[PDB]
Amino acid sequence: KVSGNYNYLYRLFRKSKLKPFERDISTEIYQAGNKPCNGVAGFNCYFPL
Amino acid sequence: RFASVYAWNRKRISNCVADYSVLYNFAPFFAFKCYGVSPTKLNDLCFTN
Repeated sequence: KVSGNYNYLYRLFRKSKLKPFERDISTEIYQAGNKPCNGVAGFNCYFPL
Repeated sequence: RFASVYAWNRKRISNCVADYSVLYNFAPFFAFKCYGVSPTKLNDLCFTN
């Protein structure tokens, strides 16, 4: 549709790359820096989905 | 004295080795939005220009 279903999303960032046939169900915030974010998801902290 | 959006200046960079891991301390760095190139995979990539 004009916006598309947001159910289907993909991950962007993780510390370690994938291994063959492993699922990665996890709702967190990737820490792109040395700032201990508590889930704000602002600067140096991004939502992977 | 940075330039305007309509009239910008290109700062060519060709004779040095560019690491971004320590330039974050020259400004508050409000935004770090960028593309599929990994933020941590910026100091190692050998860009042609």
